[PDB]
Amino acid sequence: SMKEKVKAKLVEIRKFVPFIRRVRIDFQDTLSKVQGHRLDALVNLLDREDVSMSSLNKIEVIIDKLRTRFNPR
Amino acid sequence: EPKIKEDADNAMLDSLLADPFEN
Repeated sequence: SMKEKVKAKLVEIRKFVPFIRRVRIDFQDTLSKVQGHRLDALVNLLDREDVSMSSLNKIEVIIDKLRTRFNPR
Repeated sequence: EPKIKEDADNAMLDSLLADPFEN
């Protein structure tokens, strides 16, 4: 059943992918080069279905952080 | 093998976790 959980957490988190893709571009200049890479790696990650729930929890924290560092509030 | 894949995802995410994105 916790696979039906992972599937549902993933469907929900994907709502933030436009904001991650937008950050990577709108801050292309003031971002590290490897920071651009990982934001890209994270957006790809969210295309797959075989993500573990612990990975999903980290992404949840990663996305809270981005929302707070860029265009906050 | 799923350990190798799970590990690659986690190492990558640990690198975004640790980055404060100091702005």
